[PDB]
Amino acid sequence: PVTLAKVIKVLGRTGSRGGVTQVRVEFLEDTSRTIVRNVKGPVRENDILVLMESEREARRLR
Amino acid sequence: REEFNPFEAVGKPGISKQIGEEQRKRA
Amino acid sequence: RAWDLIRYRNFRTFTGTERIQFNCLAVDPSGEVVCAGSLDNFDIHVWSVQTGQLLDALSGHEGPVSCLSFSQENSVLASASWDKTIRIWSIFGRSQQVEPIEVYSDVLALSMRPDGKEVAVSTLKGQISIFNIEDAKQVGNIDCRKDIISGRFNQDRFTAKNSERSKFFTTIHYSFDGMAIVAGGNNNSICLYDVPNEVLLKRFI
Amino acid sequence: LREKAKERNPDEYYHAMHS
Amino acid sequence: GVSVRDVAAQDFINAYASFLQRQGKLEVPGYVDIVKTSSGNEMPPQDAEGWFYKRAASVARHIYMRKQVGVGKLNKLYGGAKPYKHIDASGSINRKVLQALEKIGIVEISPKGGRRISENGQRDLDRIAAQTLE
Amino acid sequence: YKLDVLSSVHFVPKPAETPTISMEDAPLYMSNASSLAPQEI
Amino acid sequence: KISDLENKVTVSAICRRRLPVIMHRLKMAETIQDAVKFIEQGHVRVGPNLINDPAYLVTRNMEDYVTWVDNSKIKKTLLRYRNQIDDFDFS
Amino acid sequence: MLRRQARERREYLYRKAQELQDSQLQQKQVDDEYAATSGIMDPRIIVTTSRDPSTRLSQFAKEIKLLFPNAVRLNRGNYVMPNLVDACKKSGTTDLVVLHEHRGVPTSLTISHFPHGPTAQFSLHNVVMRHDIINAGNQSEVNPHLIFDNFTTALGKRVVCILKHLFNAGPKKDSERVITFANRGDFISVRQHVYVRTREGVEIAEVGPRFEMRLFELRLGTLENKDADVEWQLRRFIRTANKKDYL
Amino acid sequence: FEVVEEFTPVVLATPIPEEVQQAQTEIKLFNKWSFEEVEVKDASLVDYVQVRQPIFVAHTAGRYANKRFRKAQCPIIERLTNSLMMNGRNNGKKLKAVRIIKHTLDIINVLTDQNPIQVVVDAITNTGPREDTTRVRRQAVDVSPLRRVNQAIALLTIGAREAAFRNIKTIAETLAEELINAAKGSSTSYAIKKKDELERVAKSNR
Amino acid sequence: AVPSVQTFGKKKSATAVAHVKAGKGLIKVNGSPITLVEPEILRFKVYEPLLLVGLDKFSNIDIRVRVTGGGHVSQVYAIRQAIAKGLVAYHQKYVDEQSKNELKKAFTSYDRTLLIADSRRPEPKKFG
Amino acid sequence: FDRTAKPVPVITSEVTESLEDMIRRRIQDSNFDDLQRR
RNA sequence: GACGGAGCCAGCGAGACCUUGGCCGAGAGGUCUUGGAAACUCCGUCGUGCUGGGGAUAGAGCAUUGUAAUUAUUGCUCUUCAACGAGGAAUUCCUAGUAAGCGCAAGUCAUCAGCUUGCGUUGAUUACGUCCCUGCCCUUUGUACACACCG
Repeated sequence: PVTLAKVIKVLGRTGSRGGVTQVRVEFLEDTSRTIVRNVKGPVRENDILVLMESEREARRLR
Repeated sequence: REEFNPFEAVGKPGISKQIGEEQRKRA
Repeated sequence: RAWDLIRYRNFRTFTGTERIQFNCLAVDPSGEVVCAGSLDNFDIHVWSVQTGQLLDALSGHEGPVSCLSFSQENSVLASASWDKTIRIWSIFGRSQQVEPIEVYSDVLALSMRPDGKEVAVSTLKGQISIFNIEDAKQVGNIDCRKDIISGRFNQDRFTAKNSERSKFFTTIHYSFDGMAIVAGGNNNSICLYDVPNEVLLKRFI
Repeated sequence: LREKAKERNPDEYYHAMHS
Repeated sequence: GVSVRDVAAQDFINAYASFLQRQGKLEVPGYVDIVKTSSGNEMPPQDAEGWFYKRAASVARHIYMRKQVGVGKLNKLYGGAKPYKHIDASGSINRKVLQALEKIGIVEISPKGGRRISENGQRDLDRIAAQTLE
Repeated sequence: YKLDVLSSVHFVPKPAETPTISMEDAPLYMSNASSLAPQEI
Repeated sequence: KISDLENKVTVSAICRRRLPVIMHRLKMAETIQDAVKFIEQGHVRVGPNLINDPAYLVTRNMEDYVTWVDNSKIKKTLLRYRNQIDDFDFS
Repeated sequence: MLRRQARERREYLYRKAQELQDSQLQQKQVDDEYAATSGIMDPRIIVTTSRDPSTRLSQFAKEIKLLFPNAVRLNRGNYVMPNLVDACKKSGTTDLVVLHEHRGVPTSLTISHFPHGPTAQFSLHNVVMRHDIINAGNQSEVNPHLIFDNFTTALGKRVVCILKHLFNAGPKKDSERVITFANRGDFISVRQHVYVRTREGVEIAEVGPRFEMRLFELRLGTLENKDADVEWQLRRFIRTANKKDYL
Repeated sequence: FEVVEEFTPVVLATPIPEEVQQAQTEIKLFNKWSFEEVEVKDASLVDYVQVRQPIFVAHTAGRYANKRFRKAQCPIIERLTNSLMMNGRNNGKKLKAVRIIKHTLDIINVLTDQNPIQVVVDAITNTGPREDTTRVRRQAVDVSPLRRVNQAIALLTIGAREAAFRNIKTIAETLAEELINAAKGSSTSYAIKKKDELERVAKSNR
Repeated sequence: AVPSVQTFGKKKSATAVAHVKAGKGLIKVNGSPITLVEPEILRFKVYEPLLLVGLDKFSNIDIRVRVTGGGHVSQVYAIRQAIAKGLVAYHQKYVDEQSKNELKKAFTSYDRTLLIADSRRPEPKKFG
Repeated sequence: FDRTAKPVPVITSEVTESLEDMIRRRIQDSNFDDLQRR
């Protein structure tokens, strides 16, 4: 199963690797649970990402 | 003075015409 | 000039290099950037509130800048000019983008949505045209020519109905709820319109 | 003539223009 | 009220080309099967049987749109690209086509040079135009 | 005034012992000391 | 400079700024009297505002924008001859 | 809008005529187009090329940038010349640089100053560009020091003022980059150096490019305006063209 | 209850084909495919696969490169047509792409009775990978919906391109096979193979 | 005289002149039916006004379009844009301003380029 | 035969040597023709 | 995509020779008179075969231009039918009418002779975010007129 999480906020000054953005997303199934994730493409707030794994916590990738 | 001047890092062949002209101050 | 209304003092004054005549002014929601427009320079001067210097000059208009406004939320600047177009400036950020939207006739007034998602403009033809800021496409338009009341001046040698002196609105503003526009100009009428459905709610003498 | 063509104000009036 | 220009160009030319073939009165030169219609061309027209009749049909329609036409106009009108040269179409075929049409009476010698759409030919192109529509 | 009314599309009005009442006050309740910053003092 | 101002200023300088005199130099009207008639009849706009006073004088930032009102019958004859009369602009 | 430029052109031509008369009377400061913004607003330069530029010209256009601190590059793909100037004036650009090549060899360079001129045209010879230097490295983009040599005639100061305002004002006294324009028989040698102040002298270092510039046309107007009155023109068919110096 | 807007039979002096009035009733792609029933199956692809605004033919002459996300508002069919022209020789020939796409939808309808636009949107949804990798070795990250639709378009078009690159099959029919196989989710489609490969490599480097 | 009105539509160098008068539903471009416009694939664009507002508003008028300059697509855009302008202006001059208002609303809601010129003036995206 | 225009100069070493020699002289004296804030 | 038919749309440009038109030839090209664009659209043939892609070399002819030679020069017809099947190590450039494809016109003091410029036509993908790597810089007397933040 794959979960869906809506981006609430694009984090700035995270210094992630070029082309990688650190964002915060709240799961659609439960609005409360919020997870920090790394994305490769263009992103904005209110955008929903498909999280196939919901347990991993995003770490800075240099 | 000879080192940091690539025009006279090194330039590609053919940028300078010094060898040609000096032949003619001889000629 | 910037004024502190707790102590009532002019704590700073701003001016151009060549004493440009200013007719409109706009202020960033953060209160850190102030932009003014002129009828003679065609350029929008940008300053920094804290330091008092000229950050930069926003060029791009081929006509005088008639009005300015900062979006309250998104902080975008929308500028209007007699050059028959409206320009949307994303001054804040690493890269600066400008999105021009051309307009039918000369724009005289501009009002910005408290949401910051829409902008309405009053033009010389007597039209209040409402554009979507993000998509830069028209979403609404209201006729104002007929509703406006203009009286024949005593010296007019031509009739009021045939007169074309002022059937436009030189000033417009939104209602904070966002469903109405109050419009005014060099005339004997204030007209209150409804944006979503495009009618006259009521007119005042 | 080219300068003369370049700076033609497009809006010029005369009375002969009626015919 | 039907006219040539009311009908699609290809539909009119294809239809009128067939009628010239069925009519059998349009003179065709013997060398049609051995010519390419242009120096820029490399092999002769594939539809050997009726390309000349289609050639006449297009030319007759061209006479209709423009009152006066000459061989030079048809040559550059039918020319094509080859550094490019833009060689004009073969002059030989166009003259025979223009001569062939006026034998039937479709066209006739213009004043001040060229060919006109003869009134009989102009009415002719109108009957075919109505036929395609109907 | 004169060239302004010549050059004005729009109406331009003409510009205009005993102790004196100063009628326009640039607040009457504010104190001058309260108008100075802690840095200025 | 001020030194010039005691001699540059003239009555002729003020009159050339008069709207009908501006009207003529632009070739907008053939004669000054013709310009006065058009101004009075209300067929001439300067920027957003219409002027019915012939004695109005134009400033240097402003002369670029003197023109006929959008719905002037004069502005129709303009574009009618040149065959550029666009109804959609109502002119 | 068209009326404004038409009027200002007449004012500009009148100003130069009055300035020319004043100079002639003096014969018996900074130039007027630049006097308004001389040392007040930093210059804005837009660098472009001719239609369908070769790869080398694009590289050369890229290099003319790094010479000028405030240069921006614009692809001239199908841009129409009145359309180009109007957009550049609209964006507030002060100077426009257009480059010409022949088989990937730069041939001419023209500089046009906005909003009403002047326009100066140069011919390019002995162009030695930096991509031709192996392992050369990147430039320093600080505000450079400027040197002008053998500009003696009135035309000499005139060309200097055009080239002078292409750069920013107030270079740091220890600014480590220097650009020199050396006039030698009307052939202005242009070069870029980076140095080190040594205990017993100074040592410089070539960054490039090398290119010898000769003015041949100078008009009072934008480079688009081919009707612009010619302030000065180069005469090549003169019999004394063999030995005439102007700069 | 009834509301009627016409009292008189409409007859135009210029004849117009009956199909054109049937189009006046509703806007349909090429007048043959309707967008009323098309909906994006996956919620994530919604707001980026734009199909709500009906268009008769792909060409629009719109401005979508101005800001960073006008491309989402673009009709997906326009995106297919624009992506289809590539390889230099085909650059700038949008009309060729429009015709190729018309033949492709005709082929899709012929093989499968489902609406071809539904097949296209299903393929775009299925072939959008959900995780990918970035060079540090490789590290796994998630994929933005816009970047998903961009890959989907690119992979489908390029697969159709090399499939008929030196093969008897023409561009239209190979594109139709590509789209239908992608919509089915079968591994036969090139784009599904690379989608699965990218997701598997992301799985390895998680 | 017969109520008639004239509009222009511009796209790149293509310029189209549309004359709209009272009539019986006769639409021509260069004096040919709008059904014969070329390219055929793009042809629906010339009908795109024709399809949005209904053909009765045409059944009560005739329209004649003459187009010159530019390339094929530019003529197509000029034709549709000029037609739409002609409809709105005719409905202004000889019909109520409401029918004009719904008409403008329809075009602007669908595609604003149908009524206003699309001129892609150059902009230096890089500041300066 | 006579020539009509200048022979285009050739950048020989002594032309270079004379040229950077002065550039060292200008910078030694800090003599720059550079525009300054006004 | 190659080829045959048919349909057609521009903007720059003016120091006897050009010409609209008629008559010859398959073409090139001739003769007798008047005035001073492609790409691209439709319908068709062919077909994964170094094939109807590629036209280098070669042979035989039909003409033009000069000049006085059996001299070359520029085109047309047929036949002959090569390398080339997407390109290594490396490398250069590029963000909207932009890359790219397409044709046209003028040689207007520098440079250019199928080279230069200008003109018009069709027309995109992706990014429009970051200092994570690289490189180039600025600051480390708030000095800055309120509020706020800082020390």
